[PDB]
Amino acid sequence: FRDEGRDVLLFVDNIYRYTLAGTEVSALLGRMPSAVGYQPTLAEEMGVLQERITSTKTGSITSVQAVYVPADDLTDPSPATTFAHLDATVVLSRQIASLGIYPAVDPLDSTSRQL
Amino acid sequence: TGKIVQVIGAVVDVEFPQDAVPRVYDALEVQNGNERLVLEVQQQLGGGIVRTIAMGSSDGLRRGLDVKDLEHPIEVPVGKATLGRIMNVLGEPVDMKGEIGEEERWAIHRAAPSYEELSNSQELLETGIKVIDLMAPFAKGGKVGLFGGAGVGKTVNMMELIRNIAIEHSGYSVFAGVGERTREGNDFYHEMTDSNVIDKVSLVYGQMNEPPGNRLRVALTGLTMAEKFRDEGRDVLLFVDNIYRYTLAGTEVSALLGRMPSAVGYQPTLAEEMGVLQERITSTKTGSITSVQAVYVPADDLTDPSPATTFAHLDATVVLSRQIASLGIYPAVDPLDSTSRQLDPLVVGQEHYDTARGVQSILQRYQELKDIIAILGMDELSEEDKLVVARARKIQRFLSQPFFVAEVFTGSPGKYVSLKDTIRGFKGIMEGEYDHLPEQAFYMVGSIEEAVEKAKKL
Amino acid sequence: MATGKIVQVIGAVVDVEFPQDAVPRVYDALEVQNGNERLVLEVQQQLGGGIVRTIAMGSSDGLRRGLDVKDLEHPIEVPVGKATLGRIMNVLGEPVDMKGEIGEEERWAIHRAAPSYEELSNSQELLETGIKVIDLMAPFAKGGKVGLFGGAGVGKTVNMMELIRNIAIEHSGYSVFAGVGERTREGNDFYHEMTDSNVIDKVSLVYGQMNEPPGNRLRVALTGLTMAEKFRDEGRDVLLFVDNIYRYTLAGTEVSALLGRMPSAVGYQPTLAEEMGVLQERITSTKTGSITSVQAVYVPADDLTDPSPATTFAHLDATVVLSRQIASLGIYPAVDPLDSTSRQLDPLVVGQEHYDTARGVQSILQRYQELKDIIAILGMDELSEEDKLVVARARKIQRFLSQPFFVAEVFTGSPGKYVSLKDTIRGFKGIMEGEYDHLPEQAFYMVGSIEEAVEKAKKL
Amino acid sequence: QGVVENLASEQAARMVAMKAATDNGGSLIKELQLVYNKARQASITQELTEIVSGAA
Amino acid sequence: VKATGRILEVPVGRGLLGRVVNTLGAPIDGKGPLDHDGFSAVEAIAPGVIERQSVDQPVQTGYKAVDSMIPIGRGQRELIIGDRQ
Amino acid sequence: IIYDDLSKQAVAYRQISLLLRRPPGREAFPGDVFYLHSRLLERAARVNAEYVEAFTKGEVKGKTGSLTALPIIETQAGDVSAFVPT
Amino acid sequence: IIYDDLSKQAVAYRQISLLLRRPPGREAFPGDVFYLHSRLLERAARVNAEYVEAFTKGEVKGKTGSLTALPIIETQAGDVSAFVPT
Ligand SMILES: Nc1ncnc2c1ncn2[C@@H]1O[C@H](COP(=O)(O)OP(=O)(O)OP(=O)(O)O)[C@@H](O)[C@H]1O
Ligand SMILES: Nc1ncnc2c1ncn2[C@@H]1O[C@H](COP(=O)(O)OP(=O)(O)O)[C@@H](O)[C@H]1O
Ligand SMILES: [Mg+2]
Repeated sequence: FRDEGRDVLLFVDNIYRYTLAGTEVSALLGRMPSAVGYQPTLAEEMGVLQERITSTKTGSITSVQAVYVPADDLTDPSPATTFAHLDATVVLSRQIASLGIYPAVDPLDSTSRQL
Repeated sequence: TGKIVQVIGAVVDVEFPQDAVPRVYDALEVQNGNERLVLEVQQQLGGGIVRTIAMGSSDGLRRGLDVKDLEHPIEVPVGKATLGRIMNVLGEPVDMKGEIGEEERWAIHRAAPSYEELSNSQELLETGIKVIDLMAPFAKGGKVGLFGGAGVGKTVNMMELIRNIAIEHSGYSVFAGVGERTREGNDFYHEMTDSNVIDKVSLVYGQMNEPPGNRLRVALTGLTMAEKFRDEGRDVLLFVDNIYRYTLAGTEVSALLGRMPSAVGYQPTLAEEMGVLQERITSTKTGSITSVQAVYVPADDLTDPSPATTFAHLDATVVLSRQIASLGIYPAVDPLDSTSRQLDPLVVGQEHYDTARGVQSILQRYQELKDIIAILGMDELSEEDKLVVARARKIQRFLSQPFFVAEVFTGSPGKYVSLKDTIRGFKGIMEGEYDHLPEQAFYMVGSIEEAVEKAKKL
Repeated sequence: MATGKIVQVIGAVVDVEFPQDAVPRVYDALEVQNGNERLVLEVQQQLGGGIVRTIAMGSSDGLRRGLDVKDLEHPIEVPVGKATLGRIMNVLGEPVDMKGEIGEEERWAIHRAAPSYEELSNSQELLETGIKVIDLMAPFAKGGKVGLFGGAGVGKTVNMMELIRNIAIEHSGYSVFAGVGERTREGNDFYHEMTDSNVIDKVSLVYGQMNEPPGNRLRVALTGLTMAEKFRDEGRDVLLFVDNIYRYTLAGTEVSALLGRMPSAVGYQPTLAEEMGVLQERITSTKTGSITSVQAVYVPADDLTDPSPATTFAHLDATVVLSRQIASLGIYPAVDPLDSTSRQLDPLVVGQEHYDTARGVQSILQRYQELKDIIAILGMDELSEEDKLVVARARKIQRFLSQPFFVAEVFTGSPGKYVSLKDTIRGFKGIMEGEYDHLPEQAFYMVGSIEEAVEKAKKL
Repeated sequence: QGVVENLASEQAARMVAMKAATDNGGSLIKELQLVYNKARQASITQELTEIVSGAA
Repeated sequence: VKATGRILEVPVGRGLLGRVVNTLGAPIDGKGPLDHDGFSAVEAIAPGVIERQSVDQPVQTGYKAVDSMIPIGRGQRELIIGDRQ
Repeated sequence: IIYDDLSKQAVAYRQISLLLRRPPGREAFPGDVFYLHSRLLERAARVNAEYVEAFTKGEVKGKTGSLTALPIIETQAGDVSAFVPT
Repeated sequence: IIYDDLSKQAVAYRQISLLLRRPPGREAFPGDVFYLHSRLLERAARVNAEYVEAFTKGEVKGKTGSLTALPIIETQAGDVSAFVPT
């Protein structure tokens, strides 16, 4: 659709389980495990996929992605690496959800480079 | 017929002809110099080679030694003959008396009883210990576990339970020393034989000086003897000095058997090994085995896989703790982790149930108040909170009790407390009848009356 | 004639193959003609079949898989003796300075066994530094290890230079500095500062830069150690300075990881304790000569239970702590007397008088540290006359701890002094027992001995 | 005069209580840090063991 | 060892209601053999997206906290999680 | 349907995997633990009447079949961060 | 008998066990560290006169031999709950 010249809306339900589907089969492929049991190729596997989602001069793709946060810890390598790929990051927090405020966006953590 | 090809610590590789390989749990015998050693098969490798565990010292074994294949598993004497004597893992006599005159020998690798063969009984059993039969009472025929770290009183508590639950039990009993101090076994033997109750207690000792093969299978042989006594229609009491050492022997052996390690350092078969050991120890419809087991937790870590996979196998778990012990409150039973399957109002009564739940509620609230007190002190609390602090401290002091078997370490005379007395005392404290007494009055006393008398002399 | 062939190159690890008669011993050294340069390999393991696994003591780039390797029969041998004084050298004993060839008469191997039980000194002795704070609060044992736990901004380099001068002049000994894996800029600056300070004449320097492969940084400490051992055999009492022992430990970890051995504890090498002991057990007093050592210590993540701090502390005999707070007051050397300790400070080791003097000083300063909080919160009107007297004597003691260094001549103009052990003990005994209560506190600042404090007070 | 004296007493009592709270807070810091250090060390050991064992 | 080319199948039917059975379909309650409506495969795949239907009917736990705050519907998947005992 | 302990199923599968010398992952559990639990749990569903009518070869019409699942998990000292509970 | 530091014997044995590629457990110590210390310490005991008489072949009669043993353990920051101390 982008190469036809149209403006496209792309919704991806979980980038996390793309990385996780990589992790399940990585060891069976003969690879040595990485820091937190991930595959050694996590960064490259993320990059090859996520650098295709761009707005070129012929057409534009606008994308919204849902990102799972294991154990509600933003320190994990998967959310950590996907933070570095996004224009705007709305950080939801389980603390604010448990307190009953909806949406559970953390106003201190959420930012955008268009601001 | 066969020959040894490898000797790696406790495990030995043996080669047999392609058509004469022993079965998975058969026993072999080898001549180590002038002495004979028994090996137990564990795995059949390819080409007629089998991995074995040495039931004795492995030093001095040259490769290229010939072995004899016995055509049966390890078999031990059982019954009336093994009733006043100390025995080894292989069923040999350990006391310097003569041979055991048995009519029958059973293989130690047997199958757990079937589902339709089981029996579940709600008939409650009483101990002289206050906290145990208040918080986590256990009935006849159910497994009791004593958790805790190092030097928190598991052995002393078990000795007290032996002394007290032998009062209302008439039949035979089996004691299994599994990887513990030789001195404790010696002292227990002399204590039993000086009270003339040695004619009913049967002893098996493989202690912490023994090689891994002996420690691993000693638990199984003790349980097997208990099976023989059970199936005569009797009710048996089975005491295990330490059930952690069984899994630890498995841990020491499993690496040399070629098994890739699981979480921490444990063998992949930890759950299955514990399940095989602890599921053939039950009360069937033709017998009953009441059992008390001590579970040593490593590094005071209750989240370790070895204790964590034992909590699901027990009817009454009692968790001793080091912090409670450091305060001098013996027995150091933690009442916020110890529970039982029999703590229900339909089986134990409503007054007992309510008293236990009230104790737990008060102590939980006290735990919550501790972190406020730590920073701010006691002054900033609400008056109700101060009341519950006072009553919780008094309850903690009242949980202690001077045992008869602990009279050496302390000097205080021992005490036996009935269930009615202890529920009356805790009910009285909970509703504030004894708010006028000092805390130290409740320390190391028996019934509440004794605490009042102590308060008179302060 | 070269008798070996390279068979593998993986990173900094080189495997070479020899005939079965000529297989090198474990720590032998081999040399290869890589490009136009000569590359030194240190053997680490004898695998089967005549293959030996080695670590390259230099850049591994450009090595082919068929190059001929020459087998030297000795381990790494470095020049030793008086010719090394004033020179900077690498791990292999070659000048990283540009002054020229080292005219040595003797070359020693860096690997050797520690002195035997029958070689140790028949008694235990104290070593004067001439610095009042150290000689009083944390005296060095002759042949003992000392840990410098200070940071930066405080005068670590100044203290090191002062000790080099004093060991050369007041005693008759030399010094060796081992730059174990540290920055090139700061090594250059240290060299020029010692040239300006006129102490370069009396120390020898071995640097292993951070940008060198892990084997170089691991072995540079042993190079400096063997030079110090030669000076010991001359009958001298030597000072060995280690720029950072933590870097030695960490380079050991890196080498172990490169060799592929399983890691222990918090990720350290399986042989951590042994390597530390091999380094430390050689720093002892012999029936003739001695090697005293000052070692800079960094604790990872401020964790005093971390295996590298825990292992290191088992070998330290004394601890010297440098404080920014003490430096801000202008007191130099900026040694905090409350955190610095030595296990020589016992009455039957140092003498009853010296011990009780040290106890008195430490307790008085502690009491002043508490009264300072009280005075800040309430005020000096609350104090009693006894309390006030304690405060005044504590101020005098704090100032009497300061001392002018010879290097401090250029920074202050003060000529610099050397205080004997009995002199400092007498001065602090006098201040504790009430004598000189009539002097002003500024009489004791940078004044050297107490007999010169009274002269300053005479002029003041 | 009674009221003024009681306010002086109040300030004295508050300063004593605050000093006690400060010392107790330092006490908790010096122990939570030990728990933290042991936790960090154990976590690093576990993860490294997983990596090395998973190399197989 | 012979290789019977069939995947693991288990007895299934209405006659299993009230029976205690092991993983392979063998009764262990001791109340006689089963009365099964044929066999079925243990390892099968789930219905697809087009074959689903939404959840709008309740199932009562009988408790108050659960049925009020955290309701369960017919077709739902609820995780009951906590410590031991 | 009640799965009284999914964690014990996971442990049994871990034992099978390690005895088979398959490569281990986080907390020694193999990576296909998620595949195990996912392909198990997604079998619990509600199916539309067209599916029921097609399966029963026309015998049952106008009814939606449904299966509700209640898996149970044991946490060790409340550590939600563990692999299997996550 | 006095053992100056059993914890550093444990360190030496850990080094030996890791150089032989034996998989370690808690705090990277080998699985048999407990056995090392158990068989070392259980050799200290008090023996009855019958054992001495059997051992000395009757040359020593009516006396009990004994071997008291006080080992030393170092613990970091003064906690007893560590693996080797426990
Ligand atoms: N009332 C008491 N109950 C239990 N132990 C007590 C009591 N009073 C004092 N102690 C002391 O507590 C010690 C711990 O006892 P015990 O050996 O049974 O503990 P444990 O948890 O079984 O330890 P281990 O597993 O190391 O043998 C006793 O040896 C004794 O010195
Ligand atoms: N005895 C002294 N007399 C005068 N100034 C001093 C003295 N000791 C330290 N200083 C001052 O403080 C600094 C100490 O830090 P320095 O040794 O330069 O740190 P580094 O060695 O890390 O560069 C000196 O450069 C000097 O400015
Ligand atoms: Mg005990």
